[PDB]
Amino acid sequence: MKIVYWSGTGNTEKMAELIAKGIIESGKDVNTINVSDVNIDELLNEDILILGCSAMGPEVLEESEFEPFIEEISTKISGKKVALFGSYGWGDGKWMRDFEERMNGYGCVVVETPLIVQNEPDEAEQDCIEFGKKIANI
Ligand SMILES: Cc1cc2nc3c(=O)[nH]c(=O)nc-3n(C[C@H](O)[C@H](O)[C@H](O)COP(=O)(O)O)c2cc1C
Repeated sequence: MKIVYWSGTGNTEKMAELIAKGIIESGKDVNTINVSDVNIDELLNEDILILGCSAMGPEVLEESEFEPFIEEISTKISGKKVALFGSYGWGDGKWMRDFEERMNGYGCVVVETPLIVQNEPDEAEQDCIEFGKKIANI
């Protein structure tokens, strides 16, 4: 499987590692890829797209790298299963509510409730591992 993410300080990156750990513990292989190193064509062969990005301002996906990536794959992901996650700071998840609506609007099937964690996981580490386990059971 593959996990694609963008992280500015490392909070979403840590979540990605924990989600990967959950998938691996379930017995499956998985690679974590930063959005800047992703190959669109290879990513589209995946049964499930696991995408993460922290909340940028004002309550939007990161603009220079992550959003253009979403825009690029938007026309080629209809019918695909997707799992979404990300870290946020002072808001209450608006950027994620919008991200979920958007992916659904492109025809994707959001397989699980998006996982959002405030700042660094730390206290929520097991929740990240558990999210990976749920995805591995799909
Ligand atoms: C320029 C900027 C804008 C931000 N805008 C928001 C926002 O609108 N809502 C929010 O909850 N957090 C916002 N944050 C906080 C980040 O989402 C938060 O620090 C998160 O933990 C970053 O995770 P990362 O290291 O993966 O990027 C913003 C952070 C930055 C640097």
